[PDB]
Amino acid sequence: VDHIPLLRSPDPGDVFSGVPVVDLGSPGAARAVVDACERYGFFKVVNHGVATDTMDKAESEAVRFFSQTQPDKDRSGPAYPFGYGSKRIGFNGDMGWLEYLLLALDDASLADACTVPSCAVFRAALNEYISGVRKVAVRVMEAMSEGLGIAQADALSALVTAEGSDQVFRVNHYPPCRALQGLGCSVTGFGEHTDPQLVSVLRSNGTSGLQIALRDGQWVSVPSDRDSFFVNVGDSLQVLTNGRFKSVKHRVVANSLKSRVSFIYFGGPPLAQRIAPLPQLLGEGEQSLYKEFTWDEYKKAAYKSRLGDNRLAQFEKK
Amino acid sequence: DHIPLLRSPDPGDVFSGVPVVDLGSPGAARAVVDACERYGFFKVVNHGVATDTMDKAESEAVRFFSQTQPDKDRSGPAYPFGYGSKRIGFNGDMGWLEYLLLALDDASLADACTVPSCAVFRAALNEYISGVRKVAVRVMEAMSEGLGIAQADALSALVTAEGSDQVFRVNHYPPCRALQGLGCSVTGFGEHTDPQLVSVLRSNGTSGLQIALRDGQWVSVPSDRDSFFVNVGDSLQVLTNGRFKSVKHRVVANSLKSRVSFIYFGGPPLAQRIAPLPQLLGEGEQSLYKEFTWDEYKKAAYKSRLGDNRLAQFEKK
Amino acid sequence: HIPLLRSPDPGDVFSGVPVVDLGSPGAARAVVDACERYGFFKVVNHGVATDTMDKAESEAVRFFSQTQPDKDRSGPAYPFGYGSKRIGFNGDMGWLEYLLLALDDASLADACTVPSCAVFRAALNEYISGVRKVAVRVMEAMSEGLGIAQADALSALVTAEGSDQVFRVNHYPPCRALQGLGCSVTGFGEHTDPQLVSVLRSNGTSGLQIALRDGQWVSVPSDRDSFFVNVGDSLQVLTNGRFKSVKHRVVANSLKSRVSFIYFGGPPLAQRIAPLPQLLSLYKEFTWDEYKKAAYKSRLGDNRLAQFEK
Amino acid sequence: VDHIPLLRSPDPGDVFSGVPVVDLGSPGAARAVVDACERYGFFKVVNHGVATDTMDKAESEAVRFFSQTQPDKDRSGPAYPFGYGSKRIGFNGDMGWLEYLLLALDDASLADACTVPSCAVFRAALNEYISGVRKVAVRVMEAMSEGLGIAQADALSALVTAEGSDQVFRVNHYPPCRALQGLGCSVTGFGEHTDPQLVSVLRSNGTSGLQIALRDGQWVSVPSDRDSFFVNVGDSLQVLTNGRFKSVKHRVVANSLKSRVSFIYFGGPPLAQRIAPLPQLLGEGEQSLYKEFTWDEYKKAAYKSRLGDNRLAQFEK
Ligand SMILES: C=C1C[C@]23C[C@H]1CC[C@H]2[C@@]12CC[C@H](O)[C@@](C)(C(=O)O1)[C@H]2[C@@H]3C(=O)O
Ligand SMILES: C=C1C[C@]23C[C@H]1CC[C@H]2[C@@]12CC[C@H](O)[C@@](C)(C(=O)O1)[C@H]2[C@@H]3C(=O)O
Ligand SMILES: C=C1C[C@]23C[C@H]1CC[C@H]2[C@@]12CC[C@H](O)[C@@](C)(C(=O)O1)[C@H]2[C@@H]3C(=O)O
Ligand SMILES: C=C1C[C@]23C[C@H]1CC[C@H]2[C@@]12CC[C@H](O)[C@@](C)(C(=O)O1)[C@H]2[C@@H]3C(=O)O
Ligand SMILES: C=C1C[C@]23C[C@H]1CC[C@H]2[C@@]12CC[C@H](O)[C@@](C)(C(=O)O1)[C@H]2[C@@H]3C(=O)O
Ligand SMILES: C=C1C[C@]23C[C@H]1CC[C@H]2[C@@]12CC[C@H](O)[C@@](C)(C(=O)O1)[C@H]2[C@@H]3C(=O)O
Ligand SMILES: O=C(O)CCC(=O)C(=O)O
Ligand SMILES: O=C(O)CCC(=O)C(=O)O
Ligand SMILES: O=C(O)CCC(=O)C(=O)O
Ligand SMILES: O=C(O)CCC(=O)C(=O)O
Repeated sequence: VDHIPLLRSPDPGDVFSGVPVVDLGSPGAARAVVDACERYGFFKVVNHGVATDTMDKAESEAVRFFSQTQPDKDRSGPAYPFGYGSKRIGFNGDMGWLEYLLLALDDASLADACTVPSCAVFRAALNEYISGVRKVAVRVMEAMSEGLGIAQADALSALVTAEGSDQVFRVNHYPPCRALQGLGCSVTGFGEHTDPQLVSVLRSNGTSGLQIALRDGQWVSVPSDRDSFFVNVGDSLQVLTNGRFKSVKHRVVANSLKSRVSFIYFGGPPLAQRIAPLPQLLGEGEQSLYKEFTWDEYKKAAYKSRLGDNRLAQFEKK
Repeated sequence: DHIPLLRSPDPGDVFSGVPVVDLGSPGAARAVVDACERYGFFKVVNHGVATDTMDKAESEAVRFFSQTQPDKDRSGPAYPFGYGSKRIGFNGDMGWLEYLLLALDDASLADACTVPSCAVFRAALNEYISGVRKVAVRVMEAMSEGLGIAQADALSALVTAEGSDQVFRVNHYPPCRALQGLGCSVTGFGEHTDPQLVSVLRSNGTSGLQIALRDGQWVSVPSDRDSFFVNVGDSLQVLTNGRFKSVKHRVVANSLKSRVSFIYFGGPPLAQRIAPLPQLLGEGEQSLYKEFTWDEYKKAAYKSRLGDNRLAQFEKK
Repeated sequence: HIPLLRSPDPGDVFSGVPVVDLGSPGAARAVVDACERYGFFKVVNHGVATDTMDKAESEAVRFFSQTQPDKDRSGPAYPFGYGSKRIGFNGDMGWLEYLLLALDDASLADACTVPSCAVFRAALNEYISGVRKVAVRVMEAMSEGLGIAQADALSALVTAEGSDQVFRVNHYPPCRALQGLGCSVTGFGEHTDPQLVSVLRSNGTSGLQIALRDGQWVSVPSDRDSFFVNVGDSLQVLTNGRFKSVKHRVVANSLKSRVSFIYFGGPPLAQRIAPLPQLLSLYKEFTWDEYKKAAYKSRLGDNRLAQFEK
Repeated sequence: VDHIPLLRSPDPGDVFSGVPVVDLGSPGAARAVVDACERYGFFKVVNHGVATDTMDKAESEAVRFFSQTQPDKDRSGPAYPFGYGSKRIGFNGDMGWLEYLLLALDDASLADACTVPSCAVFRAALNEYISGVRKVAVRVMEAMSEGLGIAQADALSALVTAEGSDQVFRVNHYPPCRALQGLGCSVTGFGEHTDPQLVSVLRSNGTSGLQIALRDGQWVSVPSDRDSFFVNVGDSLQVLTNGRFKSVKHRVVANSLKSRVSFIYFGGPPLAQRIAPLPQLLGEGEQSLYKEFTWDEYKKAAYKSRLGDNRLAQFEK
């Protein structure tokens, strides 16, 4: 369904030093979160308390899995409802220079229904990491509701701690494209998009590749940092804040010399959840910018769409 | 990769013992229980769905499938809903078919299921759907009656509950001109049992449907565009601790005429625990099955190949 | 895709292929009768030793036994070499793999570097020498049977220097998908051969079929000890339509492996091709180079002889 | 291979400014030709006596043919032994971003057996151009011999004017690649190779694309010049000069914005011709670097190879 798109190779003039940095354990974190979410939809989290040991072991097990042979990996595929995938992203023809694991959580662990990966050592290293990253996600969302003045402390966080939360966990591997070294153009690792749910929390190895789109349309590279997290505002959080936090549009450009390995936690609510601006955030007679929908509805619409589509616009008011 | 071939079926394979259930008769409950215990399959006559409703749904489907392939492909692919061609599920199964896979709310097309977009086709489907869903409820009440369950809705409540996972599928098996008169036929839909509770099929007059009898022989079901054919699915085999056996069935494409099929699949809500109804568990009787939710069964189903024995991994030692 | 075919039913085995005993009087009359009535005949008592056929076969069996990666090194098949499934240039396909090889006189051309194995090349070359002698004797028998005093009137076209002779080794492996289904896969789709004659030998496996004049398709029983000879289009023209070229095809055997050797006797490229003077034209003037290049612009099943008819 | 390789988009620093230029109507031509053939294997030819008019009409008629629809073009397909081709180059998987005509020549014009193209106007325009460029090839080969100090003035030119010489004529079309505008990388129009014959003579429209490898391996861009010819030493001329003239390795980098149309005459000898150093160029005792072979052998070994292969190596001692 067409090939992987090419992109102009990123400059070093494209690097972005202004990514906001949030010390979760700290005073003024709640305000730094709000500010970053308002102007970028994206920020780095440090001193998050997830051990570098568990991050390193999750990565090592992932690298081991992806180093298997293509037929051995294909036994865990395809990626839907869960499992291993190669190049194809979603259902509608998108492709990237990547391979990945798309996995399902129950609360703070892999779901037992999600039988990939089968190797107990990989599964156990993933589960320790997932526990850690899920607590960071909850803390980020409490810092959100706090910096937004929400008395209810779990106003956001409770949507992913609820029973039957739709929480997704994805391991991406962008191998090197050696065919393109020095040629001025680079292959898309993961085409541009916004994430559909509340928040995503990413951790990578040290290889570059992640880019975000600024408000003025410009694409900038985010320097990688294997010991910190990067947090995305997703479309659903754009709606719960009535447009105050805009979803960050982001993509991955594959490196032509080093493998890039990423772990991403996606916080989504239960399927039945009605997604609308939090009553607490609407002023007197303020109108929602959005039609009413449920998460199940948004998610299904999402899977009928292309990666780069503006999925929110179909649910915006006219 | 490629669509399997099969021995063309000849009149020697026709099966005359398909149980008949007269849905308006008070003997339906006993016929249904008997058929579910012997074949997992039965025809349903005198069902109250008008032939004009069936005709107009079929006519609108045929028109959709007559569209060019680029035009159909715009309603594709088939997941989470929509149009599909040849590929069945996610794991390489293929058949000489195209189809629509549609989602329901209660007894109509779900608003979120945007396919088909054409309001005439949608209206005809919604009329047919309303009728067949009523047939399925009646069938399931007859089953519970014939099983001796006090609660009349012991089964039917599972597809009428809020958040029911009910699927509606339109299958088109077109002619295969190339195989005309060659002694072999292309697979229309590979062999499988259905995962949920009950399936209710109606087709146009074309042959193709086959079922496997308990001894494994494949026999052809005579088509009847005016009746329904009901399948026991894996989840109902579990609710009856093995009493009702899921029917294995397939479609062999006809090399001469289109076969157009409508199928309603009755599933429960995703969170339903699937286990032997406690009413059907004698004294000390042990369930043959591990406990599981419909969500779990369905997720494991989509990880499997069409012909896999999906129940096997949920059976006890 | 590879076209499927109705499986051949024993009903259509043809027992009446003419038999030409090459060491018997009246070989000449039998040869000519079969070239007129069928375009096709069996050749027995031909002098090629059983031993030289079996060694050609087993070395070819050995070659096809290699891995697909190793066989692909000798491919694809043009201007010579190994091919798989694709026949010609215009999308024809069959369930087969093969070697198409070029001959210098009665041997594999040194320029034809496939196959590389010396053992295999030896067996082929000894086989090729035998069958080419059989081809010459067969063409000499046709001139005798036509009342032509020059007994090399046909033979000379393939003994000339620069004669264009091709040799192919076909392998039709089993098709397990189809066993006992009543439909068989095409091993090699219907065609007439463009040259003067072709001389075929196979192992015992069924699969060769010819079209009778009608033309119903009938199965020819295999016979590993004998050759089967086709009239090709060029020989139809050299006889102004008296021998019509046989239309033939191969239907792969779903259980069995069929291995074939075919020599194709063509003239030199410069050869002007017309009814032999001794036998007098329905055909336009053309050279073998012309017919060959036009043949390669066509599909297997095309009537290549029409665009050269009046 | 199945992908068309990409290459760095050529910058202005890659522009070769010193392509050798040969005034064909000049007495110094012969010295300039030998120097260029030894040092670059490539030179430009000006003041060549082919009318701008002749070139324009062949070009417009080729543009007309290529603007035909794909189904209509494909009926002159495929390209072997003669005809139309798209993307695929030769037999062994090479691909470029182009379509083309591969045509056979007889004497000074299109061979009648090469039925493509059908349109007598195209054919007529092509034959006028072909007559012009073949005479340029003959004059070039005459200047080569004069400059080697060979007495017999047709010692090279006679191999292509001879009866049954294997001359080939190719019309290449490199359409734009809009998908890559501004991305810094370009798509391969025609992969690197040397030509197997004696000489090749090329003329294009004004769109860039042609690049050659210098002796030190650097790839440089050749400025396009729609009114001049560019001449390549081929592998066979390397053998007839005993290694003195080295065949130029070259390629085309498709322009992403504009269409590039090319004609190329390939001067080869008759198939039976023994290819070896010209007697005159071996001083007593001097050893030929090459096994003995015939054009037919070299040409067939060439078609068994891949485009970038060093075809000359297997025929070295
Ligand atoms: C075409 C796609 C691919 C989607 C769904 C749809 C649009 C949005 C994409 C993502 C983007 C974010 C998450 O990785 C994901 C798992 C998610 O939730 O949305 C993606 C999902 C997928 O890759 O399968
Ligand atoms: C068992 C399931 C669950 C499916 C459908 C079927 C197989 C594929 C699954 C997904 C996976 C991707 C999307 O979330 C989804 C909405 C989709 O489109 O496909 C899923 C859908 C569901 O969870 O309801
Ligand atoms: C390989 C497949 C194809 C499945 C899923 C999985 C196993 C069972 C199949 C069916 C069988 C019955 C229904 O048609 C269906 C919609 C259903 O519910 O189960 C099918 C579903 C699909 O086509 O998407
Ligand atoms: C479509 C094809 C395939 C041709 C060329 C063209 C038409 C005639 C075919 C044969 C038919 C007979 C010989 O096998 C053959 C080697 C031959 O000489 O002619 C074939 C050749 C080829 O396979 O390369
Ligand atoms: C080096 C050669 C020799 C070719 C062209 C090119 C590659 C393919 C060869 C053939 C092979 C098949 C036909 O005989 C032919 C006439 C044809 O069409 O292709 C051949 C042609 C030739 O011998 O003149
Ligand atoms: C891979 C290829 C493509 C070849 C044959 C083989 C090796 C050399 C190539 C050229 C290169 C020069 C001419 O364009 C050509 C027509 C020629 O004479 O040789 C090419 C030929 C072809 O395209 O058919
Ligand atoms: O893998 C990465 O580094 C980011 C990819 C991404 O944004 C996603 O998978 O939604
Ligand atoms: O389409 C038909 O006729 C029956 C196919 C079937 O049984 C199914 O899709 O589950
Ligand atoms: O004997 C065989 O199987 C091949 C006969 C044939 O049809 C051919 O390839 O020309
Ligand atoms: O087509 C061009 O412009 C040059 C390509 C070339 O040299 C060739 O096709 O051999």
